[PDB]
Amino acid sequence: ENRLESILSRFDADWTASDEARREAKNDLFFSRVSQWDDWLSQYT
Amino acid sequence: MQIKTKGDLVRAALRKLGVASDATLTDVEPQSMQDAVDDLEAMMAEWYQDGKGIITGYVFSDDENPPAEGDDHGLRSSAVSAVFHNLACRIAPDYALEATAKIIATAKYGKELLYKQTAISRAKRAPYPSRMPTGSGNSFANLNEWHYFPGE
Amino acid sequence: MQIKTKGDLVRAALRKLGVASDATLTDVEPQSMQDAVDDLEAMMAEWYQDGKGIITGYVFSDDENPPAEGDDHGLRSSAVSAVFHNLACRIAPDYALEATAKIIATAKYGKELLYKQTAISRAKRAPYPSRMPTGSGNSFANLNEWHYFPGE
Amino acid sequence: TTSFSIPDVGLNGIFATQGDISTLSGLCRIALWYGVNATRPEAIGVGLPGQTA
Repeated sequence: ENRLESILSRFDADWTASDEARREAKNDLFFSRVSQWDDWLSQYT
Repeated sequence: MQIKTKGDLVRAALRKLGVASDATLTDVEPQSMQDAVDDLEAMMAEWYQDGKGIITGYVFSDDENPPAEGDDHGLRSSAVSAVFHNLACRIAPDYALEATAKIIATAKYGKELLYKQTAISRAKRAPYPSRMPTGSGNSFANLNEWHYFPGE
Repeated sequence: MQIKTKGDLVRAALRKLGVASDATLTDVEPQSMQDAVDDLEAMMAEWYQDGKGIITGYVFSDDENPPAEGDDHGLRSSAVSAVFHNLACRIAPDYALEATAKIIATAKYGKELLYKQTAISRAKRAPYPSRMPTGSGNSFANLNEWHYFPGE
Repeated sequence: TTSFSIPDVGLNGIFATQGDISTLSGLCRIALWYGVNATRPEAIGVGLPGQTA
């Protein structure tokens, strides 16, 4: 019944649905635009 | 197994050498027996290089419980022959002896058989380098942003 | 270990040689003990080349203490056999003797085991040369202007 | 050395960095110089509640 609740329900559904292709697209952007050594999760000493 | 103490190992070694046994009319002194037990302790300690050598299950005696002889050696049933053949080879020179070829061969075979399983255990492959990608066929990792292998 | 002192090492060496043991009814001659202890100290100082040789934990007796014999050698439990086998080899010519093949083989094996862990520790790789870049993949360094490795 | 704006409050300090002679290291220093002056103590006040006992 809440305007904000319905809006956020729609947004959450769309975000979760598009979460995969979006991740791949941002990875492509970073790879081709910032640096191709995208290893921020690997702990090197 | 009828060999259940350090002195039992030493007695087996002396019998193998032919110096002293249960059938001989002459026997070795208790001081020589304690010396042989010291030799056995030294040899096993040099094998087990503080955990980076031959792992056998041997238990090193402590000064609080006085006689090192009388303590169970703790070896598994398959290490006794190797241990006491190597002990015979080691303590032969005290009695102006030289271990026979069969004793030397059985010592070599026993030591190698002792280390076989530990060698198999330590034959371990290193993890991938930190600079190696995980590929894209690893869909889960590449969705979770694990583009490169952890490493270490 | 029952071999806690330099004299214990020396007695073990003489027993290995078959000069003064209980298997042969001979007492350690007090003239032989001092010569063997001096040979042990010389050989240990030779091995430990002021820190750049074999590290064993042996403790060199100063001139202050009256008895060079009676003091703990300070070795590890896995160095005793190597030390006293090498000592028997070294002091055998004192008596116009020759340590047997088993004793010589055990001396070689023991010295190698003494140096093994130190060899592993000293197997160190030198850093990158001062003229090697870091590569642009090292983003933090190449942003903060660390384009080259320092070296040394 | 660059400028460095302290947020919320209206103040500006310096942000200076310099690397080491070797060993691929550095040093950072964020500095700010100021002094708080009460020109009218008779106009500043204090309220102390529960001043019994």
